[PDB]
Amino acid sequence: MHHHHHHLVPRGSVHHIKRRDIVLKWELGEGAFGKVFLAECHNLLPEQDKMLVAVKALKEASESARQDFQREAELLTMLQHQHIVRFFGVCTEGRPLLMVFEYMRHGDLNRFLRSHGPVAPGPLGLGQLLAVASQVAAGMVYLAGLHFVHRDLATRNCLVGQGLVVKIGDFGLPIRWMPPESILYRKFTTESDVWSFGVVLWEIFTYGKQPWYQLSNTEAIDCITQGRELERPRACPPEVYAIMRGCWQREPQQRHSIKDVHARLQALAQAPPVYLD
Ligand SMILES: CC(C)n1cc(C(=O)c2cncc(NC(=O)Cc3ccc(Cl)cc3)c2)c2c(N)ncnc21
Repeated sequence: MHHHHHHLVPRGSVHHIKRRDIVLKWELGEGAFGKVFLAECHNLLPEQDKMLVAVKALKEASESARQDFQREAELLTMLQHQHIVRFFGVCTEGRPLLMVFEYMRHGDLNRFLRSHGPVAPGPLGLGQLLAVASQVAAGMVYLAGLHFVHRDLATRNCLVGQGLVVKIGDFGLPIRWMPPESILYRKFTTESDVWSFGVVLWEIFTYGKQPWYQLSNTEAIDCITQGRELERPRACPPEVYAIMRGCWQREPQQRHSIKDVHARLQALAQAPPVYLD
């Protein structure tokens, strides 16, 4: 499960939160082992009595999943960046086991894009789409620097918070986002993450449409293995499509580096290009 992160050896122990300091409110979602709740957390930060957090409750007992829980918590404790979901610690007193994250009020980025298509409501402008893209790229520059391979970068795995701050997480194969070497050989690297970033850029510029939406799962696997490229979105300026194409080079060693992709997006976000579909 976390075997691919073995080279990452944690420095310190995970933060422990007392069960009575977590007050569950309501479910935010489920899927992967298992439910996610909005909660209030007491005594976490010294200046604030209580604050909102998202709490993931582990389903299994198990005791193989308990070892996977401790390993995951030690790895998440290492991830400290403005654009990576903030992990606050665990609650291991009794059952279920809990993981606690900073709450991101606007929820997942895929749903956010779909709801703000063609917080201030309405369609997101070019400047805003570039700001979202730049933030996800910043998080990916941080992960590459740590030699952390994400393996499932997609807008459904990003969160939106107050002031449109975007952070990367992993909420639980994502074939449509994968390059040919990941589909065929299960090779997951910094370079397959940059390819998925190019697909995330395509999702952002299509307001959250599924990649290869015109194709079945089988047809999409075949089209990616054959080397067909995703079409340029209508809302995408030429400068941004060039970034996507750089991420999608068939040869992994020819793909643009995430540092350069992020620097290009920063430049465009601080501009933006004069483009109208
Ligand atoms: C969309 C809804 C349901 N939602 C999920 C929230 C979570 O934060 C969350 C839920 N379950 C598991 C995790 N675990 C990770 O993200 C692990 C991880 C972190 C970083 C990297 Cl690089 C890789 C892997 C986190 C959340 C939230 N915080 N606020 C609002 N909605 C949330």
